[PDB]
Amino acid sequence: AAKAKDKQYEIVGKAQNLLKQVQPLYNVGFSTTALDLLNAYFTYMQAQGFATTRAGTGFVSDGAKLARLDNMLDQVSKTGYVVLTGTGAPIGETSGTAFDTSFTALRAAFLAATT
Amino acid sequence: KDWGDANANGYKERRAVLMNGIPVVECTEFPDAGTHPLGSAYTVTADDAKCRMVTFSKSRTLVTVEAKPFTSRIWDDEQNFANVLDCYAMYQVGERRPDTAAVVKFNE
Amino acid sequence: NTYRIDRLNTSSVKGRTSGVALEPTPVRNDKMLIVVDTVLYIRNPIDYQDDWTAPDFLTEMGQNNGSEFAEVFDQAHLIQLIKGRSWVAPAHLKPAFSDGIEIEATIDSD
Amino acid sequence: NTYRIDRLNTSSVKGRTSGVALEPTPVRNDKMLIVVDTVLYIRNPIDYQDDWTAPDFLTEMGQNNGSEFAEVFDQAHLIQLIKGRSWVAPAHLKPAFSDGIEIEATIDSD
Amino acid sequence: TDYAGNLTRPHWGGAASDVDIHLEVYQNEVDTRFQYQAMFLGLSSQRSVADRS
Repeated sequence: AAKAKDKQYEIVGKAQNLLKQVQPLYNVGFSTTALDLLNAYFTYMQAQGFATTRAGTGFVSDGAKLARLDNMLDQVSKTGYVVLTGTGAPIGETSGTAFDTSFTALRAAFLAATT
Repeated sequence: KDWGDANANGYKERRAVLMNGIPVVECTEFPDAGTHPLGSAYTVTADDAKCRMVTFSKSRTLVTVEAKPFTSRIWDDEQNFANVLDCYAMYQVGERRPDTAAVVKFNE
Repeated sequence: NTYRIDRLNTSSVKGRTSGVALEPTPVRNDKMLIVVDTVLYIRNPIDYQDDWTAPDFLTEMGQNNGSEFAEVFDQAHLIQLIKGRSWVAPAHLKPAFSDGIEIEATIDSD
Repeated sequence: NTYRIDRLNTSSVKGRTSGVALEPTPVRNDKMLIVVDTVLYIRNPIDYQDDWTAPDFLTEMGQNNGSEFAEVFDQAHLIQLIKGRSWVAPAHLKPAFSDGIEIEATIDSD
Repeated sequence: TDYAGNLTRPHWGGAASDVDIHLEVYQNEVDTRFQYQAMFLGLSSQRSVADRS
């Protein structure tokens, strides 16, 4: 629904994969670097028309597990499920809605995991 | 032509015809609606049902990823008196290189 | 449950006369994923008592199930071919991969 | 630029007495990835003419390079040891995976 | 480098070839809890009522 951008969908999926390849490698003790990467990605997403996200300063409890799992989910659902050739080669209403809900779950995980 | 050089009968089957150097094979498996068992991704819209002639490469246009091939298995149920027969297969088809496909929509 | 096909672009060709330096070019690549999701099946229970007093139909039913599975196989392949008609191509593989082609025709059936 | 290791959890022993049905339980799992990013290097060029007019020092430079790389190897290993102490284990693997150990011995008045 | 900006990256793919796309090497190295061994086998008398009562 919110993903109809022709050649910018590739950039969106690429950025999602980039985060899911830099932050999960640093899932061993989240620190300021992972937070900075997440903040940059969410500012980029806000610039692309994807809700909005508070900056955030820290972490709390074991919501980092859900955060990392949603990183992986967003990665797999973006590239090779919706954008790349899968069961549906183009991005339709259903695939766009699925990717939007995946991003929403990632945003909720970030908000619940970040101070 | 001469299908048979005796008696009086005309033997024709609706097989392929070489029209423009490309064999126009017939198919009886084009879909109508979205009741495909591999659902939620193979649902056929009203517009998608009017695509009735597709042209593609037979080597580089499609792929069939298989995790469990076709398998017919008979197992005896003991609690219920039954020689129940299962027959299952799990796979997924994807269109590698869609640029090699040429569908033709027909607008009535 | 996923299989990957790696795409890759092409490159142009130049011409060097006598001492002109050669200019390199890059090529872009992407990935593709096919994810297996659901299972097809057909179950046919036959009671013991009916089995005892009847010649086996299990062989013919197996062939029937194979036939229906083949039909669904062909139908799913055709659905995949049809649904990818509007697939636009990324700008970094454009010379190698082009947009999916749509052709429209009007016919009076009756 | 990647290397995967899979993880696993444990199971919970439960009790049945005489005729009750066994209650199944699941076993969650996760993974972890190690990514190679940068390449270390040492490059010391030597002119022909200086090498033609002075004894070879390449063996000592090689030994020095080996020493620097060994020091960096050890320091990187220790950095990764002392940064993993704040690893909060994921909840869905709690019993098989505990959190990291960090102890504050605040009695080091040198 | 002399070719900087014109390098082809084997698997880093994208518009600028700046997206990490690699195949996770998995050597079937799965790890789990650490095994524990029962010790009260020799710390208590063992009796069997198997198939008797």
